[PDB]
Amino acid sequence: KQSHFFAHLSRLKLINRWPLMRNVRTENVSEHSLQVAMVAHALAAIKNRKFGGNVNAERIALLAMYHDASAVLTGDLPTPAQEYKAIEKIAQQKLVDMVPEELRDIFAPLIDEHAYSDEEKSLVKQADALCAYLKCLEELAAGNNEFLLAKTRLEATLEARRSQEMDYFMEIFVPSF
Amino acid sequence: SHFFAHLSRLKLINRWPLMRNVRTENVSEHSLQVAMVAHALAAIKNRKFGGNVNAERIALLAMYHDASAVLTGDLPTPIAQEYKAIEKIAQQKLVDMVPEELRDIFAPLIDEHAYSDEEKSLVKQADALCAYLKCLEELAAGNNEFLLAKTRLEATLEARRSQEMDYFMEIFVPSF
Ligand SMILES: Nc1ncnc2c1ncn2[C@H]1C[C@H](O)[C@@H](COP(=O)(O)O)O1
Ligand SMILES: Nc1ncnc2c1ncn2[C@H]1C[C@H](O)[C@@H](COP(=O)(O)O)O1
Ligand SMILES: [Co+2]
Ligand SMILES: [Co+2]
Repeated sequence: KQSHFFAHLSRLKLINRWPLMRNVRTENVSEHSLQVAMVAHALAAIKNRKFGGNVNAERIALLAMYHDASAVLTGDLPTPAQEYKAIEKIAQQKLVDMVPEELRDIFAPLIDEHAYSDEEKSLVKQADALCAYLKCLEELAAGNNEFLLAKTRLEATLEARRSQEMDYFMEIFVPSF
Repeated sequence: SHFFAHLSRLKLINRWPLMRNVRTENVSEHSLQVAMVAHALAAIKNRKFGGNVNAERIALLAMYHDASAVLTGDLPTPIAQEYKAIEKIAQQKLVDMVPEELRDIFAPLIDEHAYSDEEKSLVKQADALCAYLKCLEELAAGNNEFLLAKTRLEATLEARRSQEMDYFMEIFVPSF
């Protein structure tokens, strides 16, 4: 009768990120996911507006809201391979199976990373790395040089995932960090 | 633009200040939760109750519904002009930070002036449910300071009641 779906989702704010490092301020997956949603939405809208995009930006926000949701079952694994992809995908399916059946098909394509189109997938992973970068920028602005190397390698991930909408974002929103 | 700079501060603004909290909730956590609950409410409406709402728009509006808090701090629900007044001021201050070329995209999200009636309703249902869920968490943890607020908000839920909420309450809430 009842679904534990939201009780489990409610746990996201307990799962802390960047564990291998001293954090001036602990970020949890809840804070992370909202920032990714906001950035991923901003990036989609920019693409649409200036760069010929035709992506559903509202949808992209909702995918970003959910992109790390399976952490409530697995915990957070620090980035630094095929097996983790495994558990995570098992974890995402288990979450999906908690949703009442009559709603399953609304939630499955938000939770299950297989469902992301090529362009949705790009935008969300660009937002994710941005947000990870912005974290490094915050920590460093606080004097915390443990995020130094993480900054550098994230600069590599960003250039790999480079786009016009990312360049706009960087030049326009990031320097204030 | 300092806009995204200032949005990243949502995580800094703490809710339920008048009270001891077993766990401190910030606006960033609340907003994600309201967005998730409000999307579900919308999708429940559409799927079970003949709704024709855009649940994704509703999620996006919910993400931004307390965004101006980063300029004002949180403002406890017990004058009501005084808070509604600072509110409009802060929203516009956040709006004027957005690059002009993108302002039309973010302004409606920040200033909330163009919510349909059903969207106002859904997001507010979701905001009160989340406040209620917080009470339930706190009370489970043995925090009796939220007992009063739990009873306040049951009335708030009753007044905003709907078939969607009734579904969510029956299906998702008791697990809390
Ligand atoms: N370079 C580096 N070192 C240590 N931890 C890192 C690094 N980059 C990201 N992360 C962390 C942030 C989260 O704790 C987890 C997954 O990040 P997500 O980006 O959400 O998958 O890995
Ligand atoms: N009954 C009661 N007592 C004390 N504080 C309360 C009460 N109800 C809500 N709140 C608080 C929770 C937030 O800190 C703020 C506005 O949140 P909003 O997003 O507008 O719910 O008001
Ligand atoms: Co992430
Ligand atoms: Co709210």
